[PDB]
Amino acid sequence: SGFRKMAFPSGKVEGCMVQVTCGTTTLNGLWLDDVVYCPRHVICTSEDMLNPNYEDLLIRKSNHNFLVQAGNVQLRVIGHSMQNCVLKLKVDTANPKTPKYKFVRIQPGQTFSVLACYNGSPSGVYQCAMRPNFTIKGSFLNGSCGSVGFNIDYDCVSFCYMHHMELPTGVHAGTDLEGNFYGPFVDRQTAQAAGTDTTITVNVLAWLYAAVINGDRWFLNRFTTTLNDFNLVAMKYNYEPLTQDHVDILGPLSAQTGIAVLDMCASLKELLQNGMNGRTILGSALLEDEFTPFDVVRQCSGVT
Amino acid sequence: SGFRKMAFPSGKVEGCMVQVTCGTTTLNGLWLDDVVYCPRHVICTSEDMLNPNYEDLLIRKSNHNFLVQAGNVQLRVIGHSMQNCVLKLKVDTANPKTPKYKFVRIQPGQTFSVLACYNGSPSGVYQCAMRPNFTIKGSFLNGSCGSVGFNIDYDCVSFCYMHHMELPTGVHAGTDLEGNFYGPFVDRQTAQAAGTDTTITVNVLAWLYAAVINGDRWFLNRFTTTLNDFNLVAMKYNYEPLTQDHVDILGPLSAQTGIAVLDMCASLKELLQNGMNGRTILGSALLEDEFTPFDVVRQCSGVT
Ligand SMILES: O=C(Cc1cccc(Cl)c1)Nc1nncc2ccccc12
Ligand SMILES: O=C(Cc1cccc(Cl)c1)Nc1nncc2ccccc12
Repeated sequence: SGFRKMAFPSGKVEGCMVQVTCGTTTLNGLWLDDVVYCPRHVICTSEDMLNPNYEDLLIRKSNHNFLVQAGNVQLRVIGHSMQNCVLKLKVDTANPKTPKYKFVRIQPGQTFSVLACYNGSPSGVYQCAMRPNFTIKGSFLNGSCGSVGFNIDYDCVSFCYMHHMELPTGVHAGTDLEGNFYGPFVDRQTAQAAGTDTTITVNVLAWLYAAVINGDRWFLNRFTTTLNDFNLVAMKYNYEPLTQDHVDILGPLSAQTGIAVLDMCASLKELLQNGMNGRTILGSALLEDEFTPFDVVRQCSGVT
Repeated sequence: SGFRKMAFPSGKVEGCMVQVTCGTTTLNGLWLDDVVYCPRHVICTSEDMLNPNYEDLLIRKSNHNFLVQAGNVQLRVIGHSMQNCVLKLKVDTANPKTPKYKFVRIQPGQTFSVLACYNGSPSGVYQCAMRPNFTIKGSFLNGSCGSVGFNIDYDCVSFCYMHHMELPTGVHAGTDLEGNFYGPFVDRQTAQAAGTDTTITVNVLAWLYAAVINGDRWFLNRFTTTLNDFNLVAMKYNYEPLTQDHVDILGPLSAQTGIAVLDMCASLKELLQNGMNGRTILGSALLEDEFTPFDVVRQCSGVT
C-alpha cells in the first residue's frame, strides 16, 4: 500500500554518465558502447547561441577539442559526427558499464525517469512525463544539459530523452537519442513559447484506479457516462480526448477494481465539475496525470 | 528551474541489495562488507507473527537456514546474530560493490530516498520523510521488507531506514540499521495505531522559499508575524511548532531570496487561514512538507 511518484532505479544509467567539454562549455554526455552522445550546443559560445549555424561551427572543431571524462579518467575521442541536434563522439574504449539498451522516441503522455547530472556526475532522479505540448516539467539547472530520460524493462534501458534547454517559462525541451527535438523546439536562444499544457486524461484515470486500489474511494459515485459525453467535459477542462484505445489500455485496472472504465470517467467528470471540496486523493489536492496505466500496474504489482 | 520530488541516484545502494530466504519467507537484505542486514521477522511463519519470541524462534535456525543470494549467486553464511529487530548474517565474501557508508538514525522531519526492492531486485526509487508520528508514507508491497532508506553526501551513503511493516492504515514502519524501530512500533501482527501526522513546518517554509526561487510568488504578502503568534496558528492547523533552531536552518534560503523568515511565516499563516483559493504552488494544490531546507538548497544548487 501507498502510492508514490516512483522513478526507475538509476544505477544502470549512472554508469553511462560522462562529462563533455568543448571550449569553455561543459555539459553531460551519455556513454554507450564506444560512443558518447551529447547536445550539439556544447560547441557554442554564449555569443553564438542567438543564431548558430551548427554545421559551420562544427568545421572549426576537431576530435581533440572534445574533452570527455568518465569519473576522473579521460577518454580518447577518435571520431565525431552530428546527428540532428546531438553529437556522437566515438571514443577508443567501450563503456564497460554499458547496460542492454534501446533508443526510443516516446509519445505525449508517456512517463520516464530523469537522472539530473552536472559535470558528468549524478545529482538526483525524478519522474516526469512528456507533456501534450512536448515540453517536460523537469528540475534542471545550468550544466544539466545532456542529462537523460529513460524507462527500464527488466535489464534493458530504453533512453527516450536528452535535455537541451529551458524555455523562458521554466519548462524544459530536449530530444530523443537520435537528436530530434520533441515538439517544435530548436536549439537556439530565441522566442519559443509552449502550447497548451493539456491534462493527460488516461493517466488521471489510471491514478484514480491506483487510488481505489490503495483505499481512497470517496470520489466514486453512482454515475456513468459515454466517451462522447465525457469528452465534452474533457474539452471544457483542457483535458485530452479519451479514445477507445485509452479505454482498452485501462482494461487491466478496470478488471482489478471491478470499476468499468466509463464509470471511472463519470467519477472524473464529477471531480472536474465540482472540484475536490478540500479533500485529497493519494495525498494530492489535484488530479495527477504523470502516472500511466502501465506505471500504476507496475507500482501496484512490484515489477523488478 | 523547476522543482521536483527528487531522490538520490540509487546505484550505490542497488549494488548492496540481496535476497534473504529463511524457511518459506523471502525478503530483502542489505550487503555491506561481509555482513547482510535484514528484518528479523524473516525467521517467522505467518502462524507466529501474532506473538513471536524472536530469541526462541532463532534457536531453531542455523547459518545454513539463511539463504542469501546476490543476483544469481549464492552467498555462504558463516555467522548470524540478532541486533534489536535486525539480523546480521556474516557471509564469507565482502560485497565488492560496498560504497563508503554510515548508519544514521534520523529525526522526524528528515527526508530520505527509498529503493523499493522485491526478491533482492530493485523496483523503484522515491523520496519520503520520517513523519512526526514516526511512520513513513512509502509505497511497499509484500516482499518489500528489508528495502532501505538513505541519503548520500558525495560518495558516502548514510543508511537511515530498513522497512519492516505496514500498519492497517497503509502507512509504514521500520527501523534504523541498528534494528531500533522508529517510534513505538513492534515487529508483531497486533494493534498499532499511528499518532497525529503533524505537518513539518520548517519543510513547508523551505518549499515556499523553493517556490519563490522558482518564480511562484503569488502567496507573498505584506505581512510579518512573530514565532509565538505563528505558533498559535501552527497549533490550530496541526503543524509542528517553529523554533529558533528552525529559523536558523532557514537562514541560507532567507538570504538567497531576501525574504525574512518571519515574513515567510506570515505568508504561510495566511495560506493556512485562507487556503489556496484554487491556486497552485510548484504544481501542488497543498502545502508540501517533504523537502527539508537542505533539500531545497541542494536541488536549487545542483550538488552531485
Ligand atoms: O537552456 C540552457 C542553455 C541553452 C540555451 C538556449 C538554447 C539551448 Cl539548446 C541551450 N540550459 C539549461 N537547461 N536547463 C535548465 C537551465 C537552467 C538555468 C540555466 C540554463 C539551463
Ligand atoms: O507488513 C508486512 C509483514 C509484517 C507483518 C506484521 C509485522 C511485521 Cl514486522 C511484518 N509486510 C509488508 N510490508 N509493507 C507493505 C506490505 C504490503 C502488503 C503486504 C505486506 C506488506
